[PDB]
Amino acid sequence: PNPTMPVKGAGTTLWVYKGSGDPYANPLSDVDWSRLAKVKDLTPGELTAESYDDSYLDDEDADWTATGQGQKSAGDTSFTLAWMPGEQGQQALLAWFNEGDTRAYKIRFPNGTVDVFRGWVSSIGKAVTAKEVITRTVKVTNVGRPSMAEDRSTVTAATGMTVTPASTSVVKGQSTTLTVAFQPEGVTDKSFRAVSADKTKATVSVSGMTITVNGVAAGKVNIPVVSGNGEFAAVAEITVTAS
Amino acid sequence: PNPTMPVKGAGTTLWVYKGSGDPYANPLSDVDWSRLAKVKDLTPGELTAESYDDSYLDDEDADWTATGQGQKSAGDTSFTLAWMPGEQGQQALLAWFNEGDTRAYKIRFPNGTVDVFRGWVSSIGKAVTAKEVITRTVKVTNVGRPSMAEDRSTVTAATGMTVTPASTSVVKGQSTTLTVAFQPEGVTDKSFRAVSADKTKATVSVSGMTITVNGVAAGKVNIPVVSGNGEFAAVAEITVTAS
Amino acid sequence: MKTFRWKVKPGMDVASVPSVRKVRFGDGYSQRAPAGLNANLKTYSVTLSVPREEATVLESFLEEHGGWKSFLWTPPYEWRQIKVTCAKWSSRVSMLRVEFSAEFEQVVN
Amino acid sequence: MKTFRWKVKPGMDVASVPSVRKVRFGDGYSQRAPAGLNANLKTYSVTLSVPREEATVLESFLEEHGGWKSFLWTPPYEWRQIKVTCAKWSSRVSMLRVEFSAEFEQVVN
Amino acid sequence: MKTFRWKVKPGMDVASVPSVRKVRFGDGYSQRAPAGLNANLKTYSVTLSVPREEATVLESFLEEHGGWKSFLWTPPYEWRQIKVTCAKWSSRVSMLRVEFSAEFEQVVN
Repeated sequence: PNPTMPVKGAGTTLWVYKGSGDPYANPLSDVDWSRLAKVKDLTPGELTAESYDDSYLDDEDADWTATGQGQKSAGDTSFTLAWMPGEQGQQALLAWFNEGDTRAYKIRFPNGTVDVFRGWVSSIGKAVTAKEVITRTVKVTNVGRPSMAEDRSTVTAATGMTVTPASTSVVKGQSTTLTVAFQPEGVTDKSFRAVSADKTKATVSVSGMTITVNGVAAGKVNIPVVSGNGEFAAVAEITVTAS
Repeated sequence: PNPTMPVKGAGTTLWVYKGSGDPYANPLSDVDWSRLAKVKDLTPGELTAESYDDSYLDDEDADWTATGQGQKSAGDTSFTLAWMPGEQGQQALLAWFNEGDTRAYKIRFPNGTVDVFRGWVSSIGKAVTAKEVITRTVKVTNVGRPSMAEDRSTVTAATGMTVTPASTSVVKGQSTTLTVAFQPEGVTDKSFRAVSADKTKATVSVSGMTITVNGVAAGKVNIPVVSGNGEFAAVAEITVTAS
Repeated sequence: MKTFRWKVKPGMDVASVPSVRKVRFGDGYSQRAPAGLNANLKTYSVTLSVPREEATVLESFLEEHGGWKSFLWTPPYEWRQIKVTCAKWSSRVSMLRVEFSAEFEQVVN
Repeated sequence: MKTFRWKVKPGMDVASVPSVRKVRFGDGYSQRAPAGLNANLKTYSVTLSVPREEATVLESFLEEHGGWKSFLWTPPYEWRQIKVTCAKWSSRVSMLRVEFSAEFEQVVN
Repeated sequence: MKTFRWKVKPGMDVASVPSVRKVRFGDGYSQRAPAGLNANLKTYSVTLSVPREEATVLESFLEEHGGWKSFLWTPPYEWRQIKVTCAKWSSRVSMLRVEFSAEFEQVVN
């Protein structure tokens, strides 16, 4: 469950809220959530927006049209799933359609991250064919703003900038390793770059979360290492001998 | 990179502006920019221009219609990229869509060229299916005037940077200055940034080629200076006395 | 100056409405006479579209004439120079162009 | 306050209608005079669109003059500052914006 | 009761039309005075959409006030409590909802 790398999207599940608390509060817990099993496929909502004209006569440079973002919509979420009329959850789905109330429903992704929306049923279909299991197709029109998985995400910048260099001699044809700790009390979410100070006696390669330093020419060389936008940095000095 | 010859197009990078300056000034720099990694598909918006009628009762040769260029619009830039909710640049994307402000974003091609637009996110989407990576789909509506790569047709490429510091004692209540020679035969289109290697003994402020170093605490302090995306960099040393 | 030197849009209206002396009571007999000597003077509902900079010149011309002070004009209808006055000339100022909507009532004096 | 600062988006309507004295003689002849002594005033049918929070400021500014009183404004037509009075300023409210319609009449006062 | 406690639809009109004393003959000099003391009282064209059951409560409120008997109201325009009266409030009764179209003329007494 790494929410910083791409995922294959298999194992995603779907639930509908059946409690009375705050669905947006704790969507990680599936206590008061009824699962819709046998989900054939799912098309999530499309968060769109409408534009307002932002062109005034008093403006200079009237050659290019200008706009601005207005209200935003939460789109419709569709999904088809195996038709099981005797299974509770489908009965709850038809009750949701008939009563027509606005209810919350969450989608659990195979990252540990969830996406909970809130809407009402606007379509209940069904495809009947031989040699293929009967499917029930549902469409939910969403209202208001939903809680994306990027809302529950957290960042950490606890200032743990540590640089451990080799700080030893290197020779022609060999290389040395430079290490940068990315543990501001462990958790981190940033990036960094490193480069030599001359590019005439030594070369650097920043990969594998390490720095490979190659002494093409002898002498004293320096390597700045700056993390992120420039929040923190360090300097390493490496000696290259004639031998 | 040969902008005078056709190029393939593998290695196109999308970036968004998090700085406060003018994004159109130096788009080549990646200093105040954040990369949108894992781009599955890209489609830059097409510039268009409406028409106005230009036919008049008085003119002859009325058998053929006439028209003239109206108002230009920078179109809609669309891109689908792998869904990584927990990495910065995608939470920034969702914040950009939610707030609705008009930020700048640039596209860098394997030519050393870059197209920079200004716009706001108008659509945010998802595509869930087993055996395929979950893809977040984004659409951006551009406003105002775009700065296409054809505007920049000179680029002197720089290829030179040196820094001479004071490298002398700094007393409390007084500050020193650092000199940065960035003149490979003078003409340049390239800027820099500098940072302190410890943030305790001395603090550096960089503005308008003026780098002021304050010796907050006594000892030997290091100031790395890196220019542009990280091709050139160097180190300066400053001594600070308690008295 | 004394000559409208601008070019009008295709759609332009030309009303005639001649002035005659007509006598008829109820549905009975009717008698018609040509009334005045200078027949009908027509009326040209005219529209123009000019860039935002020529608007000042056109409006300065029209406001200098100011309802009175007829000027010379060659309508593309009959291509014959006549004398006209303008009294309304409203304007609509779009982002890049401005559209004048005016009326030209032909005169004699 | 004195100066109108908010901008006008869509393309206003500029109406001139100069007042003249006109006498219609007999067979097609006429007599025309400028009636007044000082130019033509011109009026602007104008529309603003402003966020739901700036609408209160706009309404307060337009109320502080209250139909009478004149404020300075530089129309995006001739780009010369003039004195205007507004007496309608209707306003339609929306979800995130408010759209104002008004008739600014230029006055020599 | 004494407080309109319903929520209005997005599109709502606010006309102002201040009352002033204006003196002007022909196109000559003009004089303007602020007439009364309580400036302009505006006018809110308001529309509401309520289910078919709350229509009875809303109409009972409006008909109990019955043209006279101003009530307190907090418009989402300036968010400041005022006193208004309603005189027309037509209604359109759809299959599941009803739509009230009413006018609120702000008063003082």
